[PDB]
Amino acid sequence: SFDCKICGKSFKRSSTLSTHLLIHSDTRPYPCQYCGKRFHQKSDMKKHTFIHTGEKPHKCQVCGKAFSQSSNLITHSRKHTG
DNA sequence: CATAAATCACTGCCTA
DNA sequence: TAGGCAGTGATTTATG
Ligand SMILES: [Zn+2]
Ligand SMILES: [Zn+2]
Ligand SMILES: [Zn+2]
Repeated sequence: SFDCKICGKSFKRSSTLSTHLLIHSDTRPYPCQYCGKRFHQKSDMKKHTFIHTGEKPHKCQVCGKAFSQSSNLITHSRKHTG
C-alpha cells in the first residue's frame, strides 16, 4: 500500500494517496464558478456548482426529496430504511 | 439526532 | 512500487 510520508496514514490506491498528498500540498485546481470556493476534485466541485445552479440529480422516491450527492442520498435513504 | 453543505477517501481501468 | 482520470460512498463540519 502507499503510505503518506507527512502525517502518517495509508492508501490502498496511489490515487487515494495522491489526493491525500494534495491535502498536505493543499492543491485545489477546481475553483467554484460562483462563490469562488476551491476544491481538489472536479465532481466534488461540480456537486458544488450544482448547490448553486440548484441541480439535485439524486431523487429519493420515498419522500419526494432530492440531493446533489448520492452519499447524502444514501444516508437520506438509510433514514427511510431504518 | 437530523438537515444542508463541506471534505475526505474508496473505487474501476491502464502501463513500465 | 509509482501516477492519472472519472464514478461513488462514508465521513465530518456548521447549524438547528
Ligand atoms: Zn498525510
Ligand atoms: Zn460556489
Ligand atoms: Zn426521502
